[PDB]
Amino acid sequence: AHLTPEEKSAVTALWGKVNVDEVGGEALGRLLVVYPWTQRFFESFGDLSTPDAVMGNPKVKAHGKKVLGAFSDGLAHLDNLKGTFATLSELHCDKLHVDPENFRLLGNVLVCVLAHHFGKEFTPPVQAAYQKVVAGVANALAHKYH
Amino acid sequence: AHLTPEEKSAVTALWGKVNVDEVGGEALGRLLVVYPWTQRFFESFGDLSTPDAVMGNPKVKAHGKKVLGAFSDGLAHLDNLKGTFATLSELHCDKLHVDPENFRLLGNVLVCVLAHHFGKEFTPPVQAAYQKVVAGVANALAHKYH
Amino acid sequence: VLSPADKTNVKAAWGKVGAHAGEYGAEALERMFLSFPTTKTYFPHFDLSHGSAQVKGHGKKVADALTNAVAHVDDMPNALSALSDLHAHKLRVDPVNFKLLSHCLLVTLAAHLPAEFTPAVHASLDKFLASVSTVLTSKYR
Amino acid sequence: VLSPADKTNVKAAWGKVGAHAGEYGAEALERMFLSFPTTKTYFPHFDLSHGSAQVKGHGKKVADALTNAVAHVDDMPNALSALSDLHAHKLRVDPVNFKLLSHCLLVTLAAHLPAEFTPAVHASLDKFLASVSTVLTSKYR
Ligand code: HEM
Ligand code: HEM
Ligand code: HEM
Ligand code: HEM
Repeated sequence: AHLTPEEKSAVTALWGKVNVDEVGGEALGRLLVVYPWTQRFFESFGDLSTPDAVMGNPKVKAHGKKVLGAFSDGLAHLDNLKGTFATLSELHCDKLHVDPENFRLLGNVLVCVLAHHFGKEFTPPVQAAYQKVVAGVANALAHKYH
Repeated sequence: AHLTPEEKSAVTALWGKVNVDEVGGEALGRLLVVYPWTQRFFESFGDLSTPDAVMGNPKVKAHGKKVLGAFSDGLAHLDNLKGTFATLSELHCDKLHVDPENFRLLGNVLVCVLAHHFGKEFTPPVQAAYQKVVAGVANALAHKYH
Repeated sequence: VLSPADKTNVKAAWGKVGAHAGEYGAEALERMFLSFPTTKTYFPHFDLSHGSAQVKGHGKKVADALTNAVAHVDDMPNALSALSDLHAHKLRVDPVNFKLLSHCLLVTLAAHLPAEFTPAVHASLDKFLASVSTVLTSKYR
Repeated sequence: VLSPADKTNVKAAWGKVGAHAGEYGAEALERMFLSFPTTKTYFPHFDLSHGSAQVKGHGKKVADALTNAVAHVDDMPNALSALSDLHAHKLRVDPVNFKLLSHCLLVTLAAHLPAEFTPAVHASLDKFLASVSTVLTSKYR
């Protein structure tokens, strides 16, 4: 990986406390609110007009859960992120046409959400370990683009 | 870096036509003119007051020579850029304190210089190959930062 | 901020482009698609083969927009208003991609204006493209 | 562009920061140094260890400038003029780094303002920091 033992323990520990369903929904909703251009991928999700609409949308909540669950799987294979995300990398490129820059934005919003959710437990060193992961995942997903 | 053989050859071929000293001075001078903040490392070089002064500064030219000479040697090791640039990576971080963003800027200026120098011979596919090389070198030089 | 000297530089270089603006616009796009393949994610509906009418047509519209901006270099916000609306509300291109096309336009100009692509003009064009990019991205949020 | 709702959000959130602005400035720097080690190249002369008074002192200055910016949200360029001069002509920090500190400031705020850090406020703060960043880098070239 990119991560250190101190950093893997850091990552793994915090992740045990995350409610994937809840965090996923928050992370995707915030992406759509903070960087509205990202809404171009979700025209069929319904009302995305205001922050409250975005945040309460069931389809956003559903999708967020899907994304973070896949994200969680990668946490189990921190040593082979590329192998792990190969199929999804190809899917996002070939069928979905998602600019990989979106993976980077989501990673940053996720960090924001963890800090918001965990407060003082989300210390500078823990953040640093999560920044490495998020960058790693984004790189893994962009890997099969062509 | 992800260069097919086709690409390595397109790189090697054009490079054989380069006057390293000349291109080196041009690229460094243009970096200093186009992105003036990069001048921060070179106050001991004297007069950088105008484009003309930069382009004509003997120290700028000598430094460009040195930088492009190392670049040039790296082209012989396209397959092991990281190993080839490891010590230089460490020096740039530990002793010179150079933000790796500067390597990316230089890489882009280098491409503009080659395009200017080669005209029509610098085709879209040839650019694509050099883009990969310049990204590769930048990554190799930033690799040991901590 | 474009200085007076910058505006002079841009008008000079762009002038030289003249009637080739559209062909140069097409070449810059092809250079971008090849060098930065992630940019293709915004053109899945296009035939991106070399010399396709779609790319040539698009390159022309891009070049026309740039000419418009040079013409009204003192009032870009107003001159590119409609285009800034289109990009912000419909196209929704991540802002990172503007820097990639800008670089490819610079390379294209460099390859075609041997005499005019001096360090000073290079600097001015870079700033000009950054300015256009800023205006086109202005209404994103 | 900062909308009236954006200005209100920023003034409310920053209001709550209140006397802690200095502490949060230091924490954001700490987060920055650890998360994005390339940023350390600008402070070779500092003791960057956890608890360093140099970082604490610098944190306070950054925070005070932000407070100044909040107070002068309609007249940022003038309020931040000396600072724009300093970054452009002396410090010469690559513009890329501003986005890294901004993200770290956001994380720091999130970690300290559970209640206030709503999605709407998060969006306003991000726009505000981008605005400050733009101003600070306005005179680079
Ligand atoms: C953390 C990074 C991400 C992961 C792990 C991830 C994972 C997934 C998964 C597991 C699916 C469902 C695949 C299936 O249908 O079998 C999916 C679909 C999708 N993802 Fe991603 N995703 C990520 C980020 C993003 C981002 C940032 C965007 C755009 C902003 C995006 C856009 C989409 C879209 C549009 C779909 C299709 C949903 C539908 O069928 O309506 N994803 N993703
Ligand atoms: C392709 C990218 C680059 C390569 C291959 C490279 C290579 C080198 C080499 C071979 C040296 C001499 C090392 C020694 O003293 O043994 C050097 C020194 C140095 N480089 Fe880099 N360099 C690159 C980019 C840059 C950039 C973009 C900057 C700043 C804008 C920079 C700043 C410096 C400085 C300040 C020195 C010390 C000069 C002196 O002591 O005279 N380099 N570099
Ligand atoms: C200098 C920067 C740019 C300029 C001046 C520009 C200008 C234009 C113009 C004039 C149009 C046509 C509008 C119409 O048909 O009414 C357009 C459309 C479009 N642009 Fe932008 N553009 C720029 C950057 C970008 C970038 C960087 C991308 C993506 C990487 C992009 C993606 C698109 C797309 C997808 C369309 C729609 C094409 C179609 O469906 O025909 N643009 N742009
Ligand atoms: C929101 C963005 C920023 C603000 C408001 C800000 C503000 C300030 C202030 C108020 C000072 C002290 C000026 C004085 O001594 O009179 C300063 C200095 C400095 N800043 Fe910036 N800054 C910002 C971003 C950055 C970034 C991103 C970096 C680099 C990663 C940076 C690097 C420095 C350095 C190296 C100094 C001089 C420190 C010293 O020697 O004590 N700044 N900044």
